[PDB]
Amino acid sequence: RPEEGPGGLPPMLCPASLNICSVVSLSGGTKLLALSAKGR
Amino acid sequence: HDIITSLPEILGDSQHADVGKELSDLLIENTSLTVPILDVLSSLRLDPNFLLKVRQLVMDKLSSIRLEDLPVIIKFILHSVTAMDTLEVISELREKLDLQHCVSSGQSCIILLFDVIKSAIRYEKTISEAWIKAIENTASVSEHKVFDLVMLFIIYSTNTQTKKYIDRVLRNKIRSGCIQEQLLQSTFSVHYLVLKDMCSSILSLAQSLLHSLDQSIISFGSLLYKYAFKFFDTYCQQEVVGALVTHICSGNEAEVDTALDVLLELVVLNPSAMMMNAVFVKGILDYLDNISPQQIRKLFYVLSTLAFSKQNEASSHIQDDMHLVIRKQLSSTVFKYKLIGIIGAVTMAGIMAADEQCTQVTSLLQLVHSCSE
Amino acid sequence: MAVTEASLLRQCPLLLPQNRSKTVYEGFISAQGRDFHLRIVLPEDLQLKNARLLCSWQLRTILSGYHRIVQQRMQHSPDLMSFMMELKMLLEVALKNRQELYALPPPPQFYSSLIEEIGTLGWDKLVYADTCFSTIKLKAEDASGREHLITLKLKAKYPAESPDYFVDFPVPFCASWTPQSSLISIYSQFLAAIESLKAFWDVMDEIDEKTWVLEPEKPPRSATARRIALGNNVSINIEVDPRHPTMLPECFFLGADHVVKPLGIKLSRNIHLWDPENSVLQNLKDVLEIDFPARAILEKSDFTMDCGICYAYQLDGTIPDQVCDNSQCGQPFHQICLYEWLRGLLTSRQSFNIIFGECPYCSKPITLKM
Amino acid sequence: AESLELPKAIQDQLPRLQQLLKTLEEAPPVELQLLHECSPSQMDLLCAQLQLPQLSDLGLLRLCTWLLALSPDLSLSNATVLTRSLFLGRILSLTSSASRLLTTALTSFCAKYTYPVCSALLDPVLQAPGTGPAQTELLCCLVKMESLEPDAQVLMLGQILELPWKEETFLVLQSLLERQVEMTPEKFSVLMEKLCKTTSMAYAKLMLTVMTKYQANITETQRLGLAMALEPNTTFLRKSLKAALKHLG
Amino acid sequence: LLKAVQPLLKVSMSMRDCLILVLRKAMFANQLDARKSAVAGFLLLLKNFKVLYNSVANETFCLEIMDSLRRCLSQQADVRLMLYEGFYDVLRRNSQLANSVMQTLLSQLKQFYEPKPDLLPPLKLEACILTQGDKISLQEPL
Ligand SMILES: [Zn+2]
Ligand SMILES: [Zn+2]
Repeated sequence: RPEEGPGGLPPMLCPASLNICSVVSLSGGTKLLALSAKGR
Repeated sequence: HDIITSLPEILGDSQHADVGKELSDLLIENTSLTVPILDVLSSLRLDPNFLLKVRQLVMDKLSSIRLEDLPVIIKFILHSVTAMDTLEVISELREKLDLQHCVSSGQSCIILLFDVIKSAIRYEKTISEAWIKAIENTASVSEHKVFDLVMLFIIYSTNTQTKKYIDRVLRNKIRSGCIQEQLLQSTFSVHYLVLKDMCSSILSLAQSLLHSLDQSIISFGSLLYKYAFKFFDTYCQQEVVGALVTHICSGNEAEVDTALDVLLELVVLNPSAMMMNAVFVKGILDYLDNISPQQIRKLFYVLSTLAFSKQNEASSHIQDDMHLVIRKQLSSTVFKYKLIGIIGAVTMAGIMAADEQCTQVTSLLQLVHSCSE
Repeated sequence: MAVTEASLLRQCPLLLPQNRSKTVYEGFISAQGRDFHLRIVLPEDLQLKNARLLCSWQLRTILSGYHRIVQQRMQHSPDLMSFMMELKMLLEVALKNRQELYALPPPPQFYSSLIEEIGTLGWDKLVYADTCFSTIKLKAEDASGREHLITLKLKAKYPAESPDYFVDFPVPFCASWTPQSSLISIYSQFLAAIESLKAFWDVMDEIDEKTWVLEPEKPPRSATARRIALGNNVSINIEVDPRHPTMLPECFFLGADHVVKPLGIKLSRNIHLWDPENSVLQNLKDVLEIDFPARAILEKSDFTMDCGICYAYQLDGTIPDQVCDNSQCGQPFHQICLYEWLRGLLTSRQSFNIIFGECPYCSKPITLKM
Repeated sequence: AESLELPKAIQDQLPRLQQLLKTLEEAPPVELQLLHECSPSQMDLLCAQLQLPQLSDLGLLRLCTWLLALSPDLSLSNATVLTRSLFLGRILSLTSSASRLLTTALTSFCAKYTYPVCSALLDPVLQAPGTGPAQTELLCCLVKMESLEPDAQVLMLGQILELPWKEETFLVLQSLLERQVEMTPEKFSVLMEKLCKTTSMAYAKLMLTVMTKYQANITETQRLGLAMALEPNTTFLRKSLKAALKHLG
Repeated sequence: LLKAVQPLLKVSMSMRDCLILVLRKAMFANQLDARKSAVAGFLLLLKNFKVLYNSVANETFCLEIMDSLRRCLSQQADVRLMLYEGFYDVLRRNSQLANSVMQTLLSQLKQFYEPKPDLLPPLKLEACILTQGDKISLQEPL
């Protein structure tokens, strides 16, 4: 933004990723590593 | 609201009284429709007798009107005065109004009110003289309300034939133990927005109050000067200090002392504001022929306490001039001067010590010691 | 009812006593169309100093903070019926504070009717709609060919209550909302207000076109004030009435007292020649009998236009406006800088709202009116 | 006679409360926080010993001002006791319109404690015998407060419906119905039922308002009920009522 | 006064519409001088200005003034007299209301003029003069 009244949320138009994890760059955007449910 | 105001074009010159009656019957019924009714009824054709009844009929319900309208009603009340009824209606009004209940919302409407009064008394003389009698004649009750001061001030501010009369009344009031702090306190705390406009009058008063005896009078004048300097603007502040300077210098003992106490009050209250008008305060020192050593002690206290504010070493001017006058008094055979120089110097020294300061104090005191030896 | 046998039913219908001895009550409590789980175990007797009260976790999160009051109220409150009434009131207060938290829009009535109505307007109109679909913004065109926006904010219930209308233009916009009315109705009202105020736009556009407008830089549509620059280092500021734009505006002159005087004199003597059929500029030109510069060079003409004390432009909204009454200095200042300066100096003396002093640069008599 | 005891702390702090209250007639004190210590019965005993009904109007407003500043809200029942003690006697004593200070005090207090004030004062004043314009003007002002939220307006409507219906009830009901307050069909049905059961203009105005602003809710039975209650010709504005009725058909 | 202050009323329209309330109300006030001066001011408004905002409401607002004056045409001698002397000056500026004036005159004239030839007193001079118990005064200076 006390914190949040309603939960507003957009998609990122990526597919069903299970097991997300984030490495925070701050260099130059944020870069995550996913494993797609199809096994990619 | 619409149809009522349209009434007088419609009706002929015959069936008025019963409408007036019926409308008066509505008026006791409903307070919301005071203004438009009164508007209409001033416009229709009525017997004088009915008017007077409606006057009393509105005035009993005067507390009840929601604030916004209260102004316009009094307009009515105060166009609708003869020479002869003046004092009863005025006394009633003076009684019935409050200024206590009402209070941007409250203040604006009050300001308009006082405008309306100002207008009224400007444009018709008799209201003024009667009105003061309606405070003077109600000397009895200690319980006088915010209103009475404000109104006396106002009338002093306007038509000036009355000033002497107001002054006499205000003295008789003060000695009599009516008029006192807590009144003036609440006066200047609540109605500043009114009074700010009318500084000049306050001081043309305050000068007249101190010149007399009777410490309660003089203390009242003190409170005038204090709040005057506290709550108004710069120009007023300047006029305050200038007046105080005048009081000191020209002076007699009581007046002087009080004035000095006031000076102390002004500096301890708001030194920052006092600092830029320190200049006129300094020029007193050109006049010391009149002042007694006690007074001198307070005087140097004030001046030095003002001087060693840390930011106005730019104007260390006063410091140098005080060093000068110290030097000249100490350098005298006459004990009458010797004591003055001594006291001034020591007192100054105490003030600056809240190491150039140390050099000053040492040189000062060593010189004083040598002279007094 | 009076007695706590039927009154309790009527005031808390969904608390059903489980046990024969009315000692275990269980069920729901109602508040603003929402039923909350609740279980209220009493002792063997009817005393609330000690009683059990368990909740749904929903109720705990909603009774966050007020934990102290209910514990307190259990001890202070005489009866169970009254305890329930009082508890309901507090839960009402708590949800009324958390309306940022519990807000929803119905899918049936709402989304469809809104899509119908925006189609009813026309899709040339709509410019912006928020992902929560609360805010929308619409566009309209003047006959003069100017774009004016209107923001609407919509609740869960659009057609029931008024939607929050935000509009730029400077007169207060009044929208007669009915439950029968819709966006087209208020839109027609919006165009009507536009076409009424049409003259004001036309006036302000002619000024912003043919003059060096100064300090509403990139003015909004709300803005009624226009500080026009004219000649050099002197300006006229102008306030205009929206209802009567062509009518004379309140105007006066900043700059050099020796330079300003012939403008005020000439205005005063010729002001009767003002005529409200022409434009503001076309009237001013033959009234003040002078021309304006049209962008002489408005970013840098040839003057260090900074304060010459603070050496900045834009101190806290304020512009360099107070100048010297001298041909050789002509140095602008700010009100604040020049005030603080003159209030220091020993030479300066203050009348009522005026201070007289020496210009910092040239040491010539300069006046400041607060 | 009930032999109720004030709380130990209350009996002990009673002169402390009385001094400050006396001072008030010439930021809330810590003394007011003790009000949360009282049961409603204890509140009843305490208010009487404090002589809250004897404060001047100015003192009353100041005290109300203090109560609105009081940390957490008063429970419903204690607030009810305070409301009745403060205003009931004053309202019943009114002959001329309530003073500006009185109206302001009452309306300013109402805004926070809407349900307790309305339920405590609404019923006994209207049910008091010889109730007149001086009383009804305040009730009209109450129902007109912008701060009377729609749901609070609904509650007030529910409370008014339980009173016996006379001209004074018609005036206050009309004033409240003027704000276009929503109603469930069940509550609307109750309103219409009481409505349909006549010689006064006030009743006519009430009937006309319901017939005009809530037309969307009016069933055929309700329309006929309105028609029957309007039948006599003594009522004012018969023709306009007839027109509205025909418009509902 | 009003003539003196008039260049204000030329410029500033809020002043005009604030004055109009006072004039209209003083029109009915019970004092006699009230209407005389209210009349005067009305004439000063129509004399010096066309517009008193679309130039359709200008005309209708002028007509509203003139309609109130039409009532004033039925009063005592002074009011009518003042109206008359005013009407020339209103014409000599404000030609646009010519017609609305002149019919207004002729009507009132045609009350006291008889349109048949071969009736030798073509004016009813008694009808001009009202008598209320031996007090006898002119109304309508022909
Ligand atoms: Zn600057
Ligand atoms: Zn210079």
